[PDB]
Amino acid sequence: FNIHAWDVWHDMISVRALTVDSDVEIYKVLKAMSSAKITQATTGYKGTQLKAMFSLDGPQIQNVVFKPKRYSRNKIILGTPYEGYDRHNAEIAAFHLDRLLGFYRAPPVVGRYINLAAEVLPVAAKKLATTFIKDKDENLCFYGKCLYCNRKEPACASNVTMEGALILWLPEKWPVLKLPHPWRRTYNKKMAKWETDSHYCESVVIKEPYTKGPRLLDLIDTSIFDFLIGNADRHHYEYIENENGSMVIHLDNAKSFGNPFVDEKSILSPLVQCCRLRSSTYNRLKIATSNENSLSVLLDKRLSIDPIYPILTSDHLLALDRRLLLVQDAVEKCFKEKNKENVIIEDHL
Amino acid sequence: EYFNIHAWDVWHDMISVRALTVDSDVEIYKVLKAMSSAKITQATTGYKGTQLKAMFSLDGPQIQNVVFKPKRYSRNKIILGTPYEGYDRHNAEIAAFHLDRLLGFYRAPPVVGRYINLAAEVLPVAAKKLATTFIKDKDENLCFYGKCLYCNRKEPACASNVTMEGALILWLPEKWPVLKLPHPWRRTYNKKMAKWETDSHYCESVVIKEPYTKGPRLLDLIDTSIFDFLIGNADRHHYEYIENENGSMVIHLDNAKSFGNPFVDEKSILSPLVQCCRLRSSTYNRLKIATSNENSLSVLLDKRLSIDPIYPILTSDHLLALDRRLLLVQDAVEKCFKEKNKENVIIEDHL
Ligand SMILES: OC[C@H]1O[C@@H](O[C@@H]2CO[C@@H](OCc3ccccc3)[C@H](O)[C@H]2O)[C@H](O)[C@@H](O)[C@H]1O
Ligand SMILES: Nc1ncnc2c1ncn2[C@@H]1O[C@H](CO)[C@@H](O)[C@H]1O
Ligand SMILES: Nc1ncnc2c1ncn2[C@@H]1O[C@H](CO)[C@@H](O)[C@H]1O
Ligand SMILES: *[C@@H]1O[C@H](CO)[C@@H](O)[C@H](O)[C@H]1NC(C)=O
Ligand SMILES: *[C@@H]1O[C@H](CO)[C@@H](O)[C@H](O)[C@H]1NC(C)=O
Ligand SMILES: *[C@@H]1O[C@H](CO)[C@@H](O)[C@H](O)[C@H]1NC(C)=O
Ligand SMILES: *[C@@H]1O[C@H](CO)[C@@H](O)[C@H](O)[C@H]1NC(C)=O
Repeated sequence: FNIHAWDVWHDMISVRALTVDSDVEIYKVLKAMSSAKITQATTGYKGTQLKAMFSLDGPQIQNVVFKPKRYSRNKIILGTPYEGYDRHNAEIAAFHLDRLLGFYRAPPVVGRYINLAAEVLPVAAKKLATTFIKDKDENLCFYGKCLYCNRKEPACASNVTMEGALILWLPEKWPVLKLPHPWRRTYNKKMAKWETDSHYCESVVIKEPYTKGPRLLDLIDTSIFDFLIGNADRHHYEYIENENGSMVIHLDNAKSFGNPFVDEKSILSPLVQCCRLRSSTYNRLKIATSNENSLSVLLDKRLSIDPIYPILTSDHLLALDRRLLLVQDAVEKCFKEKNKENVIIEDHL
Repeated sequence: EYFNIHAWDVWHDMISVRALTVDSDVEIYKVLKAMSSAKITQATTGYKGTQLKAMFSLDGPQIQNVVFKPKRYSRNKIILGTPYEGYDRHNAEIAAFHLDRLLGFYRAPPVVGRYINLAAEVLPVAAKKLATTFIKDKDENLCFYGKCLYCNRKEPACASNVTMEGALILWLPEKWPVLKLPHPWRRTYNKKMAKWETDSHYCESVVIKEPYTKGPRLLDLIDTSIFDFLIGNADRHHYEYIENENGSMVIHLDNAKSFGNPFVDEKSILSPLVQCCRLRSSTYNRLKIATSNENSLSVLLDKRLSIDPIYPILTSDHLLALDRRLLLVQDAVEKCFKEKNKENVIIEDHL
């Protein structure tokens, strides 16, 4: 009667779902991530943020991405909509919100207290180990090898116990392709075209893969998801693809939950400028606003099972409820300027 | 420790009004493995019913009751005399549960085989009403004959030394009560012939009276009649169902009077199908996939049976019987296609 969790993970993925509704199958995978022994550790691909790559033990080896804690739970991030380090607790909260809203497009994420001295250093590749230092309080830290990584901006533990989030790596059978987001930001003081031209969506639905198929409706789904969590940093979106279709996946959601008082409505630009919305998601949104329990109350009950809970402060939770109403206003405004029959699109996905 | 779900909680949350079990092998294997290894905290037997059984309370955060049906025949015993004679076959409950999922009904509670050490697991926790029925046979095997209607000292269930083989059947939670109604196609259990045995137009009479005029009940009974025909269960004189606000469903409960004879096919069990010539659409779709797959129904069922602790479950004869009985079902429905058009035989109720 033995099934290993990494096998559950491999057989769980279809082209239009990364995770499933079954709490038994998902908790089984999460429990493995939370307790598997680390056999190898290195820096990873490249990226622009500080991360580590862990190889978890098993019949087959399963890689995860380690994003360490870099802020207090109640840090307020100010500046550009994409300011700050990657919030490790945002990756956890975004994963459970992904399932709570019925997207199921985010890989599993679990929090974990890592003993850097016992678990990481004995198996760390030289590329990663040479970046371990101590701070003025003799805590074990590492600053990593990346683009913005340097000796003066390390991630630091408590003594040797470092808190972070593990993100499950997709199997090789599901390669991840990446394309620039039509509504990407400029990342300088200029303005992107979608910030000056309110008819910008007309320009996008001309070129593939936005003229037909599910791509454009995916980006509108993800823009609603990104707006709720405050993720304004999806400049390149990523998707999986086989013979049966494609799907934009919610990967790297860590630049979220930076400020619980600001609502960057510019993230909703795909929705507000295109005024299209997949029907199945619209139905799930009306269930979230009609449920007796608010969206934040339901999300925290799922968050309460993670080892490093609390995941979000009350402010960020209440932000979700307020932003959900701001989404409903955006969609209802589309219903006025066009018509509900021309905004709600049923593609059976 | 984090992320823990107990199997009895998986079982409680798994049931909906139109499914007792789910397609997820992970959820099902988790529940089965718990039954196969959970420690028995209580064991008893009730004066009621007609068959020898025991009631086990399995350990856990909450206590979970199962029904224990002991082994009573060799694996290749042949039962003839009447379609419903014999003791309850423990291995039939196991095969019928996996056939229930293989065909996509999901109306049978989980069943697992298990070797019980009566001396170590049962006697220390046995209620006096059960312990007082323990005896020994001519070879000094540990046996018990129980308290029931047909139970007596001369017909006990006997182990090998003290290890008794049997089947555990999960008890449904209290939130899902089981109701019982007489099956319109009951047998007479005497030499008198039932009304459906003399009148081929009998289906007219049932769809007049409730609850067969409206709803899924009649189509459920047609589903289970196909299920019962494949396993050879001619003893469903009273069917049982669950019910809430969102509908009802006849469940495949107590399937032990099956797999008795691999050489006869009691087509009288198919009478609901052949006399009504109606068939739920989703059931027809799953049957045509079973007849078209390269692996026969018997090959697929044995692959699922091979995970049970007490495997082998069925002899080769009974497995080959399923494939032949499936063809007789396909013949029965195709015969309905001639006398009524296919557009009037297949009914789509989205179940
Ligand atoms: O030290 C980390 C640093 O991170 C900054 O976020 C970076 C900014 O650049 C984004 O990538 C922009 C881009 C790259 C390639 C092609 C197109 C666009 C990164 O995703 C993002 O993580 C952050 O703003 C700074 O505050 C600073 O904290
Ligand atoms: N869990 C993941 N699974 C597969 N590929 C990933 C994952 N996370 C990031 N990537 C990809 O690998 C690189 C790491 O930043 C990027 O190209 C990114 O798209
Ligand atoms: N798993 C079960 N769950 C609930 N009730 C059952 C179960 N098995 C048998 N019964 C009930 O107990 C009696 C068994 O002979 C019948 O009344 C039947 O409905
Ligand atoms: C934990 O931290 C301090 C240094 O911050 C160290 O002196 C102490 O010994 C550590 N505890 C153990 C058990 O090593
Ligand atoms: C989807 O594709 C998979 C393989 O990528 C295939 O096995 C399966 O049959 C397809 N699903 C459907 C519903 O056709
Ligand atoms: C079964 O039989 C032998 C003697 O017949 C005995 O020694 C053995 O211990 C018995 N098994 C158990 C489990 O007691
Ligand atoms: C019946 O279905 C509704 C909606 O699908 C659900 O809310 C309700 O809980 C179901 N009934 C019961 C008794 O759970």
